[PDB]
Amino acid sequence: LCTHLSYSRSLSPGKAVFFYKTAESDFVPLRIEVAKISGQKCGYTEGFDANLKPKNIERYELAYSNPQTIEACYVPPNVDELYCRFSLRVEANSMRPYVCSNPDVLRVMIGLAQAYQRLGGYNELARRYSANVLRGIWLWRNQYTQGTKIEIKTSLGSTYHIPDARRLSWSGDWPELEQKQLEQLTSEMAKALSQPDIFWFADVTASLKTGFCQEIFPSQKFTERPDDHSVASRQLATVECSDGQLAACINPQKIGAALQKIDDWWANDADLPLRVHEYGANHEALTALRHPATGQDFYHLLTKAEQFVTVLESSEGGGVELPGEVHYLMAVLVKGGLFQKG
Amino acid sequence: LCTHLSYSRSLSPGKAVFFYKTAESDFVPLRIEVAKISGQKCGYTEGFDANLKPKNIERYELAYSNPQTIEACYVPPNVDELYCRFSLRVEANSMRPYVCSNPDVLRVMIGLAQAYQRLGGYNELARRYSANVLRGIWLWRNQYTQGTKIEIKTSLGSTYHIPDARRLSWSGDWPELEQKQLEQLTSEMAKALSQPDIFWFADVTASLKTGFCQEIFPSQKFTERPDDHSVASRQLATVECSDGQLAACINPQKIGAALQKIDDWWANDADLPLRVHEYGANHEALTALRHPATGQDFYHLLTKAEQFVTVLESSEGGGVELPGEVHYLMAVLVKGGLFQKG
Amino acid sequence: DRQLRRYLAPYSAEIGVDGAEKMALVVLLNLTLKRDRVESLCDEGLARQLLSDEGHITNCLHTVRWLHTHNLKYPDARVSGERLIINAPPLIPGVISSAGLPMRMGWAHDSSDINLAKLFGTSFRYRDDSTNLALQLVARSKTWEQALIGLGLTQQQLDIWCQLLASNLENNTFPTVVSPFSKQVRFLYQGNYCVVTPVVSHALLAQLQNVVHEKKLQCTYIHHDHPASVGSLVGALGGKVAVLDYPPPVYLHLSGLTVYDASALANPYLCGIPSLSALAGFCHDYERRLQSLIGQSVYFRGLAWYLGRYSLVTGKHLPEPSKSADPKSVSAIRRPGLLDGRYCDLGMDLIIEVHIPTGGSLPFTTCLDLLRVALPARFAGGCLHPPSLYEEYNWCTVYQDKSTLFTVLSRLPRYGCWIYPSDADLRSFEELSEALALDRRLRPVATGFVFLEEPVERAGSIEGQHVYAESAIGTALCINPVEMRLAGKKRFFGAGFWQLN
DNA sequence: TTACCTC
DNA sequence: CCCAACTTGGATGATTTCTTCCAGTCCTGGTAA
Repeated sequence: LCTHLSYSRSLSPGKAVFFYKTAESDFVPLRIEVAKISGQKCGYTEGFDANLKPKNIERYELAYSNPQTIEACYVPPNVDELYCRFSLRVEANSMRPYVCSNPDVLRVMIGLAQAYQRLGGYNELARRYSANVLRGIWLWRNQYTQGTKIEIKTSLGSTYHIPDARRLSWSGDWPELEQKQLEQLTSEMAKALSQPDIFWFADVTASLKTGFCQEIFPSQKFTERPDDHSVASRQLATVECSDGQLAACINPQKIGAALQKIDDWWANDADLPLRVHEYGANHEALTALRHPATGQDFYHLLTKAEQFVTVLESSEGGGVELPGEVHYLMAVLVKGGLFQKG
Repeated sequence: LCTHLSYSRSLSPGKAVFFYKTAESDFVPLRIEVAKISGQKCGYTEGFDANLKPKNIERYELAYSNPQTIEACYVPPNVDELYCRFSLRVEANSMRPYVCSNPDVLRVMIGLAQAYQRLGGYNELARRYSANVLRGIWLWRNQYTQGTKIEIKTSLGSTYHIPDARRLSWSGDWPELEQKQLEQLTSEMAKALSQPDIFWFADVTASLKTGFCQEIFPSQKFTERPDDHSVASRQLATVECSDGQLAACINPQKIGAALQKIDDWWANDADLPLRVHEYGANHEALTALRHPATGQDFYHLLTKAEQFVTVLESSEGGGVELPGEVHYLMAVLVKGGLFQKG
Repeated sequence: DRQLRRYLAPYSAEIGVDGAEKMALVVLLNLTLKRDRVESLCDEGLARQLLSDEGHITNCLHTVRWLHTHNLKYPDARVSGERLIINAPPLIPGVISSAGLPMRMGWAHDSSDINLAKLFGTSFRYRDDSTNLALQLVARSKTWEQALIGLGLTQQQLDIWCQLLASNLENNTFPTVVSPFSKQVRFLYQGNYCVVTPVVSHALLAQLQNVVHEKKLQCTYIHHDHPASVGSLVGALGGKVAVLDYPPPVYLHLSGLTVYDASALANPYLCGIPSLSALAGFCHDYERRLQSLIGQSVYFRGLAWYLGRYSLVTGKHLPEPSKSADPKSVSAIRRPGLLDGRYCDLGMDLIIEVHIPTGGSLPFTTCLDLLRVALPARFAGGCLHPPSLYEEYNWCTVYQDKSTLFTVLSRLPRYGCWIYPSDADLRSFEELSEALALDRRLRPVATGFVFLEEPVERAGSIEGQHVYAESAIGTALCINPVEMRLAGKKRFFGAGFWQLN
């Protein structure tokens, strides 16, 4: 192909904030607190050296405590509902390369995006993204509630409401008056993703029914180990409110990673879906599912466009003929990045 | 062993708050006071040096007081009953490693948890945890009442009632109508520990019948060394209420340290139970029961998993055949943490 | 004494060696060993012994090939290719740059030449000017040669070195191609586009490290992992480099805009208000998008900036694992590397002076929709959003009257800031220190770039011609809403709007 | 296929 | 509506400011032969 090729990102979210209501004011932030604790002396190198060779210490030396400083966050007594919200904008921005160093490569990438659009296929991507919003998986470790409600508004005037999100699976069929809203939402998004000159903007709120003083899990900061012992080892992310107070939040890219978890196209065995990645990275197992050695990765597939366009053009469309390799590639172009040295 | 291996925490409380009721309102917080006192000049090194000549002090030099600043907490006049409340969530979360870098380790840890589940054994752990909730040992030093009444509600609609918890032992036979509730509670929890996608909650409230102005013992802060003569030498923990008042509390991990105190599998002589610890730490005597030098610790045992699965598979089960070494291991996996750098 | 090593460090004031050339050769040669092996830099014997080792000196002579005036690797050790040696650009009265500083060189090649590079690349004051050992020997400076032969060097060994030492400084002064890990940005110049690549000035950064500590200026520190892999100065400073820190004291009308994670580090020398080159950039990408929607020609003469909220965010971003541990037969993924930056969240309004060339204009609802569509999603490296939907009002209004527009603007909250252009001309950091001591409204800002060469065709350019440049440091004023309520619409519309050139 | 270094 | 508003003498004495033992990791570099 060519020395330089790249796309920017087409689907971008905001920062999510936690808050609650009172009888006296409509918006009170949830906030974090800091505290000293007494820890344990446990684990390897604490008692063993090399490969299971005990080291020489006295019996009493492990009964001592290990103090630490952490930040933490809890819902205060007597709050019945906790609320969380974020904004979302979607642009039809995978139709054109941000940069390209070769006119012959450029005309081909354009041909492909269009050949795909008219046969169907944006619906498929929209259905998958839509499902992840309405399921609620973007709450990560805070999904364990006594009841979760999700509400969405858009710039076109529509409103959607899931009376209880706790049971919607990735694989399966949704209850009536829920399955239907998934279809309607899919239509708005499928268009926003591919047709330009449409402004679309969404506002997603949810509510969590909680326990008496339940623990809450906001995003964590990346830090250096302090050398002071007066500074926290585990620091949490907050956002500044319009009134000057700070509140617990979830970072944009953490919301984003959840929304794009849609890849169950690998190895012809769906399992659970992966975060889209050029090499099929699997963070839980610390490995990769589309190792270059298999021929299944993005970079091998990027060179078969001429063959794919030929098929797309020869196909009738409107059926189930689109192959995994074409869908995969379109999903990667949506999460744009650097595809150079080709 | 391997480089990465982690489990999450499968059983946990939120924090406990002290409060009382009045005729006009259902929730009045218990609060703390701050004061200067006149102490004693006493103890070794006050008058000695390496137990030799007791310095060079005139007789009158020890008659003087030693002032100090402390915080304290008392029940106000004419309040007949004090209430303490917290919530508990349990997850079936020891069936699978949060992170594992080795596929050969992973298949074994899964095989073991399953081999164990179907022969019984979660019932055993559930009974041990359940006994500690109903006994009331999580009040620590506040158990000295004129009568303690414990009531529990759950998300499945059950209710339990212990009319007087002051006399139930770890070892012994509970009186009728109480033995019955221990069995019923055991069954709900035994399921919560092993079956996924059950959202189970318990809500525990206890009533304390007290003295005229009895002293109360909430959690203390772990503080930095003072040098300003202005900061209290002993400070108590509180929570902030939605209305801005502060209230006395017991920390989450302080409640948890009591609930998980179920380990009497060492030395073939049960005595009193220890808090589960990889090295068998004993805080009262400042020692360690499962010192690496004995071969009885978690890390020695973690390497024999292949042999335990083999035994379990050859056994019948459903009886009392499971050995202490298997129970210990499962108890540690329930209090998940880091098991790394093999 | 460690103070001798401090005074010979790249971040310290230069010291004189006139009449001491003999001990200067001894100390400078002794610096080529690890500190653990040397009890003193003053031992003549060790120096006479080191000098006789042609291999040790040969390894030292080889480092000369990568001495530079500007450092192409500074922000990112991954950049690979040739060195850059250029005389400082002509002085611009309104810009702080290397133009007012004397000639100095530094070193940065494989990270294992930290000690061996010190023999020739260490500067000092001599004959009341700034020089170093390589220059005095290449120029055939007899006093230094007489001392060097006296310390045990054979005349024949010197006659050969003068040639090889000179040869290493006679070529490879400009890169052949643009390196794949360098920065590229493009703007209009003389009616067409040109790609600009910035580079950090050695002389300018080294001076700043001394001035902020001596003049007591507001500053912070940026960390670098593996200092030996970035350069002479960064290594000498232990991986911690000081920068200035001057935060703010906090017609088409765009209201209520929110930016998440904006880059708060304008240039490698200054933290504070985001680089103005980025706003000019934004105005234009917005103009091009609108022009592709409306058939009529549309053009933006000026752009104004207002600050309502400013919050600094701590910490740093973790890179995606985009790099395989090994190219083949490995199923492990590694992290590319880590950088130390600064970020903030903004709330701001813009007032753009929009002009339509055609006699007949399109003041219609359709155009208001197209103005909402054309709005970019990216700003200053962060993410840009409109005001939230549940509380939406008309955030995109248009005015054709100065009286109505000024009247509405006078109503803004008193705790915000307008940013105006400054009048003062500054040529050094010391002049900036005095100007900042006297005012309370004055702040340094990044303003643009100064060229090092004329635009040329060069392999690796994204589009058309390519040029190298250094960052331009200038200033701006922070004005309270109360001051323009009194100044009047006359002063606001004359002074309150910014432009390019 | 192996190691070598910044106050 | 309209007119007023206060001088003075004075503001403490004794002696003491505590202790024990602990301070966890792990994945995140170019360059050369």
